[PDB]
Amino acid sequence: QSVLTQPPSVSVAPGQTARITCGGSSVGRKSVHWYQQSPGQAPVLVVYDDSDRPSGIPERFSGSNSGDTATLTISRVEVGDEADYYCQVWDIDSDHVVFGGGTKVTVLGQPKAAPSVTLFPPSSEELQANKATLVCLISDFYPGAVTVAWKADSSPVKAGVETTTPSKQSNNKYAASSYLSLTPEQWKSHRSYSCQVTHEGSTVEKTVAP
Amino acid sequence: EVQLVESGGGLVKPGGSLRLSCAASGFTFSNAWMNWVRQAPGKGLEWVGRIKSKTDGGTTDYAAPVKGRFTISRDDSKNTLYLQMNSLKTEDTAVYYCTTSGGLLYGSPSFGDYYGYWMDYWGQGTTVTVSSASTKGPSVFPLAPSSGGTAALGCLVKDYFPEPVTVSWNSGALTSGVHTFPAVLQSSGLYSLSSVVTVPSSSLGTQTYICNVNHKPSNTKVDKRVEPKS
Amino acid sequence: YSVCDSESLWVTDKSSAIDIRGHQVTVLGEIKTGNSPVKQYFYETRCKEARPVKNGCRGIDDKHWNSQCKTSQTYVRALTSENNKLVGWRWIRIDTSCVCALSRK
Ligand code: NA
Repeated sequence: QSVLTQPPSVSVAPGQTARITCGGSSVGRKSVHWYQQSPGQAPVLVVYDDSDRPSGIPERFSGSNSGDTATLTISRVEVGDEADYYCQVWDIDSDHVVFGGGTKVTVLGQPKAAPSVTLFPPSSEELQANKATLVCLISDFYPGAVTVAWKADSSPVKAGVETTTPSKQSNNKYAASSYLSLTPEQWKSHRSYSCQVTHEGSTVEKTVAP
Repeated sequence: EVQLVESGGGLVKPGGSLRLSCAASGFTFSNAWMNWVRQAPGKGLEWVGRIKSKTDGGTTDYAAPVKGRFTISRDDSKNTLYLQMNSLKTEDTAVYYCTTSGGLLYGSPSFGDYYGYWMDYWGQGTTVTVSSASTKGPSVFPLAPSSGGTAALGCLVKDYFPEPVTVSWNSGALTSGVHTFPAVLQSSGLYSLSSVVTVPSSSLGTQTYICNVNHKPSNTKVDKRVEPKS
Repeated sequence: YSVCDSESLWVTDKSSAIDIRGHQVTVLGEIKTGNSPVKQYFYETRCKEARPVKNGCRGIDDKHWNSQCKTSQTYVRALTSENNKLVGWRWIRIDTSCVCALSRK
């Protein structure tokens, strides 16, 4: 029940060093273990007892403990090290094994690619059913993270928005989609709606009108 | 080599029950402490409970949100770990992993022990979904085509449950340019996805584009012709 | 009176200690939380001697028990390092009391 805290994300280029820290809870009183979780796979033990390496784990993975905080260091990073890393401790104060929240390590092994954005208005068929759905399809971006913002005319709109998690395409770039639900009266009262997709600090915007 | 194979996951409504198994091999199962660890979709790892080896007393401990509803047991003569999940909650939706504990030199760790007690083997997990939504076929809407001389058209597959849905185009004869996007899980508990195909603008008046939606969980099939606004 | 006699002192030159892991670590000379640094001192208590009386601790039933006064240790948090790296707060063992150890015969 005690909080083991990790930074949510780390980006690193091939060959560089990634560092993931972990604090709180029983760090300093019980040893820290580290697990690697590759996408779609079960976790794998990569460090135990603060700094020991299981058989088969590359020497590039090393852990350390500074008393109040623990650090997993991944030297000479490879694209195969892209994963979520979890620290773990026995929590004395609550009698629980506890895990950190996880750190997403992104390895930048490809050039940056801006997303392609296709935005669809509500179909007439849906409108005649007293519903309205705006569909924003986002594809071919790298690295795999975007933020989507919808605008009514030019005003922000947070309600009615459902955005997927990004998923890897067979070309190793990423796709996602976002849906804005409105009433037919909302859709027709405004001059336009916009889907603004931000990727690495650059925005690609698409707009539709009744 | 060590193998841990979980089974028994599935979809249930709140208040239902499920029984997970984990078949172990490649090590002396009777000497190992066993755990269940779960991971809600898109979140972190959460310990569920443990059962000691019979040598160390064969007792169980459970995480707070699960105490009184889940029961761990083991059958050493079949090398199997069990998780009995009763009175399930939507918060119990997760992949459930079976796990061995390592680094126990002295039986049950003492108060003053600093080292030990890691999870050295994990199975690949079984998926448990708890949802109050009922099986429901999708509403299909055309996404009309409305430059490289190309147009994007497609169809919106709305409010279906549970996964999956299979979208095709022209019964299968159209595959070039098709991008069927992963579904979104809405706050209502229902899925929606879109499939869009890129096509040449020159054919919009002479080629008939139909999207074939099949939802096997509900046995719903929809053929929906997509045509330009005009 | 006590079975064992203890004495206290402010320890100002601690440079090394055993931590909760059982490892030897370096104890740093000073700390800084606020505007200026605070030198790292410890309050310690230890036995005056092992046998305050002839046969060990005072008040012990000589005929049935052997006894001896021993310095016991506790954990306190201290700013520490490992060969001047991995600086951080660690639980270290320091002298905290004097306790009478017993054994039959
Ligand atoms: Na980046």
